[PDB]
Amino acid sequence: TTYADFIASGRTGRRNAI
Amino acid sequence: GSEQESVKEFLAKAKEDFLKKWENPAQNTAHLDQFERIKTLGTGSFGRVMLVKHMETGNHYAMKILDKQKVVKLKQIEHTLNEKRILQAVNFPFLVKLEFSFKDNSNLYMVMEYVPGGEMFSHLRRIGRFSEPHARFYAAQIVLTFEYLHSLDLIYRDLKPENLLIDQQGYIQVTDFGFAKRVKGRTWTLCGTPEYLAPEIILSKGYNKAVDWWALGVLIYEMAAGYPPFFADQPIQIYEKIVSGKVRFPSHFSSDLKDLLRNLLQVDLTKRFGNLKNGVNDIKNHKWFATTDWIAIYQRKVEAPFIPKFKGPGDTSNFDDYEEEEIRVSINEKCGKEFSEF
Ligand SMILES: c1nc(N2CCC3(CCCCN3)CC2)c2nc[nH]c2n1
Repeated sequence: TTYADFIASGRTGRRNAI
Repeated sequence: GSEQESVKEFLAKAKEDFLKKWENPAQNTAHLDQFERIKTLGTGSFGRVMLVKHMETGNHYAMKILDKQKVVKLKQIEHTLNEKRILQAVNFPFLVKLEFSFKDNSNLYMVMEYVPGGEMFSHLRRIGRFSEPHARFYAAQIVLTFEYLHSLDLIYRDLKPENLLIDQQGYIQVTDFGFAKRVKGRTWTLCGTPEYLAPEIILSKGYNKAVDWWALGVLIYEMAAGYPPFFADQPIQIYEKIVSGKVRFPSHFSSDLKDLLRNLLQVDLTKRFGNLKNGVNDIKNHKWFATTDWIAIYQRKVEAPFIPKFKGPGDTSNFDDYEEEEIRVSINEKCGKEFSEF
């Protein structure tokens, strides 16, 4: 599922600006 | 009568108030020794945001600390001057209030209202996703905030759940004006957060306020799905997804939600909602917002879908824990000329 793909990704934490 | 004429009248008066402060900014309204530092609430490229207690009043505030030397190394001088100049001049129910600002030999300081409910990001990740009416309640507040900011020729440029705090009444308080800019023409700075960038930013074109409307589309999608519309492990892969011209919606998204999101996450600027002849009204009058009472939202009359837990004054339980570094103030003034107007 897309949710499982998101949860396993390296970008579920707090995101910094460029 | 016509809500649009009341809106025009309201915005005309708000502009008058804004311009006076924009032209004559408040400066040096407190000193570091007036505050007792309690705990770090968050960190940035230039320093921590700390929960502080104003000793003369016993009031709690959030104090943003920016190391002048780090701002200079990151070429963020002008952006830092925009941030404080803009935040001291604005006034809207969903914008965090700047109470004091000052600087010393080492740092710049922005003392703002303390919003104890924590970041929407924290609640969104833990819960998983927000139901459509829950997401709509938050979305309505950003729509109004953007209508206000854009009327002042301001572009916000960093919309994301990390930048939205939940107050004791369950309403939003927007923080982080580090990339906000007052600009009438087009602008070109590559800034924002990867998942939220409009295609025109990635493609190095001159852009405008329509980038905040694209970012609103990303926020609504994220709140309602629990994940962003364009995600990957690295920023380059995110950009490839954004520019492709393809978005997939979860099956639980209502027909009205998808329609609104196709008009917000629209590559074509002559077609993107918020960017047309009818301006913000194309969003306000969309079917997904039919149950939204815009005035009741601005007046904070609507019962919030979620009220954060509040242990008492100075409680930080809605925030993550952080490594604590003691503040150092050099005996020599750093970057005096660069931050003269702060
Ligand atoms: C509570 N917390 C704040 N923090 C600053 C922004 C923050 C930290 C940096 C990333 C974005 N979120 C969260 C903590 C405040 N900034 C202003 N008022 C605040 N009240």
